[PDB]
Amino acid sequence: RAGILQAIAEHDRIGPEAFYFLEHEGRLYDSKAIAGVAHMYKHAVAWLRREGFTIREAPKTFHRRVGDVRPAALHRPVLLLWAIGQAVARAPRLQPWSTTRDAVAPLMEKYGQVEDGVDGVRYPFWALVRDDLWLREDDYNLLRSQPEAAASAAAGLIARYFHLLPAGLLEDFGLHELLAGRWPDALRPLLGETFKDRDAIWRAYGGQKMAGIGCLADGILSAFSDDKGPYADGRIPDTTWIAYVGDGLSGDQKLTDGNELMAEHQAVGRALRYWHKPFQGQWSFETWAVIVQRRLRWGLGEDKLPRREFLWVLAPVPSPERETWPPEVLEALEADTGELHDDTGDYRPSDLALTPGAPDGTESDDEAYRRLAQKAEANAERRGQLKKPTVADKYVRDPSARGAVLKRCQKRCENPECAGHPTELTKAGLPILQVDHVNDLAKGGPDVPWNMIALCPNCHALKTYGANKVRLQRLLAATARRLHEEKLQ
Amino acid sequence: TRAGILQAIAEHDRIGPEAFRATLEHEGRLYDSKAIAGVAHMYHAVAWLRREGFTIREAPKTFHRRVGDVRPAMGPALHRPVLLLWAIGQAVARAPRLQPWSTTRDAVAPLMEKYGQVEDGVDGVRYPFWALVRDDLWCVEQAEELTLTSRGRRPTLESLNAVDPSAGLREDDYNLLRSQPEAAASAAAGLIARYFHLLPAGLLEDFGLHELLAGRWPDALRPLLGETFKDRDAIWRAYGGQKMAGIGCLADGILSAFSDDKGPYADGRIPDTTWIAYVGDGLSGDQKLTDGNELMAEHQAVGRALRYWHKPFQGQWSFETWAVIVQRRLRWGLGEDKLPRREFLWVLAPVPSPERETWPPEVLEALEADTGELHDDTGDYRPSDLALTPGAPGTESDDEAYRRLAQKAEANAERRGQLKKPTVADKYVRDPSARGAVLKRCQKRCENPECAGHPTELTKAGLPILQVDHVNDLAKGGPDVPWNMIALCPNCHALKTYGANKVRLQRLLAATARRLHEEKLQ
Ligand SMILES: [Zn+2]
Ligand SMILES: [Zn+2]
Repeated sequence: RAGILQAIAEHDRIGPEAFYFLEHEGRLYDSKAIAGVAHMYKHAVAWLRREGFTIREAPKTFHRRVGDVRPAALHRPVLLLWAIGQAVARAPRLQPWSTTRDAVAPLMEKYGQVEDGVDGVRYPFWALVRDDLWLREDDYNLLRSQPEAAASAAAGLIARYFHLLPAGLLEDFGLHELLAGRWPDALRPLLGETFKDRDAIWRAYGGQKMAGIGCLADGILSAFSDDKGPYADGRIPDTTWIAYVGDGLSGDQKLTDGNELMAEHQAVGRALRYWHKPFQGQWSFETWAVIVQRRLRWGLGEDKLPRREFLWVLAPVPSPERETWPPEVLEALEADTGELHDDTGDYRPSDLALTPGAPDGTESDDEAYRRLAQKAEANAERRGQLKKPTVADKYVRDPSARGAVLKRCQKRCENPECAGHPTELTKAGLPILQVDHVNDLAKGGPDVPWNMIALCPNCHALKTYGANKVRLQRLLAATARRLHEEKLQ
Repeated sequence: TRAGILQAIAEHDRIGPEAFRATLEHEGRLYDSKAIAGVAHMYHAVAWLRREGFTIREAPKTFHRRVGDVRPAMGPALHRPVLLLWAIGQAVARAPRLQPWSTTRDAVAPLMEKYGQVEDGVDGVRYPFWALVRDDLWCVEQAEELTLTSRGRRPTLESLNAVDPSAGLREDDYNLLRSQPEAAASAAAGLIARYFHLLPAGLLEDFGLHELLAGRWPDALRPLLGETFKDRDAIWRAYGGQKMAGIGCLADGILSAFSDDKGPYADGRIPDTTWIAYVGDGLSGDQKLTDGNELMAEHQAVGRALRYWHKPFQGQWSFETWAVIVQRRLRWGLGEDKLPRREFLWVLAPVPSPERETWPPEVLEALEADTGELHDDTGDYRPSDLALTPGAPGTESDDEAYRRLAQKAEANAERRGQLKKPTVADKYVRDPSARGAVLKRCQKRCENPECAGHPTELTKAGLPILQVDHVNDLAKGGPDVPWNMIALCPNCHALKTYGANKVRLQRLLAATARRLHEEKLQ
């Protein structure tokens, strides 16, 4: 297929009209089109590179380039934001150094927290040229023609750098009449946009397919949750908050890549996009959310081996704007402290259900247990003396107590009136049971084994919406305490 | 007194409200009624001013609300919003608040012809030029001089061209728009949402709203997706409307449907999909296309979206999605008087925004196929047959006149099977008649012959702790008929869906479903 040299020669002889780019002898040629004409002489790019040709990328969209403006740093975005405000107000494209300086230098002092604003303008006045933003022709015309793009770009810059939006930002800059009601309204995707593949998302907004946690073309963080099986979404029960597992595939996860970015977002209290694919369903950007707590937990990697993993507790919010965030969220930060809450202690990989064992090492009896129940009590007492308890403190479930109930019940219903239940396991190899509190956490009940009970689907239904739910609750409360106390002597 | 009062009003204008406080609706400007009466005299009182022919007012509802009250009474009620939209465009571009009829006429009349689908645009402007006054949005200066139509609500063309009266927006409204662009963008978006939802190229300019709304028009609309409220009252405080299930319209005049989950084992969402099955309006007897249902039908015809509120069980309300009416059906259900009744089933498809460009192809295809006509499923089944009607039964029917139900299920199933382009509604909405049949067959018991055991206790709502479920999933082409369905307890259902021996069980259930079905035919 090197005969494409003949196709290139005809592109030269007749012109672009008649004939991702392909570079040959200092000239650019449409990759797909050259491949097609060569055929007569979607895996095209590979074919051309397999022949000895260097393939170059198309010029990055204005949205992408303004999105690439990231810290290694408020200088660049301040200038950019001024430039957008200028273009929207029909100011001239090119302006002299002299006016830009003493027009932006006050902004640079007040919003870019730099001392010498005059000097502050010098850096981005030059550095922004090698960011392919310094405005350009096509960019200036884009902003003058399509105000959505101006509003989007400014919203992107405002989201990442000035998420707290201090009063007098929109004017002082040129942007008050443009951003108006709400600044992040111009951001895309819209809440509820649906995509089949992860690739489809990528095509539309960029970033990469790799990783749960990553930034889209706009430079705003995005976290992706894929439901593995049915009866298992990220949502922590009795609430609308998410328990999002962290970034590292296969071994003990670290504050690198996605987890790192999450931590950077946690510290400053910046929101992020939360994507979600229900089981047998499509992806969708379903909510903005804010890091409210981070913890460490035992889980399994892709190598099926136990591992330390991060648990990012996310709180959904209507938009990035902090004024729009409900008070439960705003209370959960500041209470956060931004520090890792660790797992081990009360919590051995089994302990909990996803690691089968005999137990082959007879070190621990199944009736320890007692170790789990103790940790559950300790943790419970410590939560019980929280003056202002966040919804996370209240509803996130202690692994140790769940573990204890599992060790106690041994794949059976603990309801002594059980009509009967199957001993078949699930596809994933767990019993068809659920551990549930007799006295709901929502109504003050404690997160401890003697307040919990293992139930088959049928008995669980009885407990939850059965006609005699109340009497059953009494019975279950009794038998839970009983079963608990039987394992202490 | 009347001309005395006019002279008093004229001096209030000359000097200003501050200097009047230093020393009643007329202009489109409000005047302190006691104070105006007093200056009229010596240079209640209320009775005197109303005696002389002046409209005496309370503090008008918010501009948002009043523009939202602009509602219709192939159908021509685009006059008022066309004028209003022009006026907002004018105010944003710093034009004068009051403008002569002459200019407004031949500035708006082309807009009226192009966007208001009226023939004579020049004549089209007359109606809202006057009618908008009594909507508390407009004012016309020397009104008394005009001669009205025989009918009431149009000044005649001759009288308008003669006097050339300076008319416009109200005072405070004009200042609101001139000061706060969010309010302009909101009002315009409202009008564009209800009229012109299919936003044609390019009305934003022509109207002088391009710079304000070009990016996306509905961005200025509130509430935002995901706003959460405790009560229905909390919603009402923030956005108006009434505490009616709805449709109800909020203050902005945009339709809003509210779904409140009754117990824990249901939401509106039709299974296997994200589309909603929303029960109509009208609390108690056979529902009619009146109130909310009427509005839903108007929205269905033109393919206009609407706000869908939802409160999960033991949870809070939230505006969770925009949605579009994709199909409407008639079904048997129970009213608030606990009695069987004919009710509407509005099949909603969620969408990201009101803009049609943003809607996915499944939605577009389903709308394309709709026909907008009522599908009456009420003939296929009886209120007996629904699980919420407790009964002996008969003597109309033995319980093995289940045969009746199964027959209707077949007939419907065959008719769906021959659909060339089947919408996701056609495929996934579940036939009551077949469900009913399974319920009459199983009689409050698990049909899985290997059932480990299940309780005979009922739910709080008085239904057995079971579920009817297809052995061959509809999603995988299985038919919506009783011999393809099976009644399972929670345990057996879990076994079916994610048990380790799911596959073998499916074969067993398929077999026993056919068997049980065929036992009732002989
Ligand atoms: Zn049980
Ligand atoms: Zn069963």
